[PDB]
Amino acid sequence: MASYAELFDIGEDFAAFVGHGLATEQGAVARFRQKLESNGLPSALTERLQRIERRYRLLVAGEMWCPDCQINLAALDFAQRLQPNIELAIISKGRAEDDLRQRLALERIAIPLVLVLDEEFNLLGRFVERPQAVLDGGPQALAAYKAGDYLEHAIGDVLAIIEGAA
Ligand SMILES: [Mg+2]
Repeated sequence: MASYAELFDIGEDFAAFVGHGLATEQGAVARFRQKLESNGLPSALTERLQRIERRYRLLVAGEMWCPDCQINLAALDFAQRLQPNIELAIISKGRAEDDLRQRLALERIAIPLVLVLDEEFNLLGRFVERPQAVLDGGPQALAAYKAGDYLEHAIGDVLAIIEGAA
């Protein structure tokens, strides 16, 4: 069983992950990123992000062909660019199936799977596939989600995990 430190160490950074995508997938990521960058974050979110003083690691299982990865990882990368204390490293879906599924008591790996770790690699919580507001909204919210209307929420969900951990 690889440690979280070992898995984080072999994960790719976001730029390298995007760089292995098909051009169409790279374009999708660029545009979700531009949407978040032009629309900006709500001031309360910017505040929450500014309060992160300790280092946190996001161990992510994801793939560039997955729309849910394109969307939510564009958002989480934006957060790491605004707050260097947060760092993402990305491993494959297959690797999460081989080395995380049983450890996490998951039936299958739905991507992106985002494990929020502290500086000691303690597991603080998880973001799984889509933000809570999208899960809550159901089928009728998918359209707005697939269009990027819940990018800030991916960031908010991860921040709540960090904030909830005292
Ligand atoms: Mg690099």
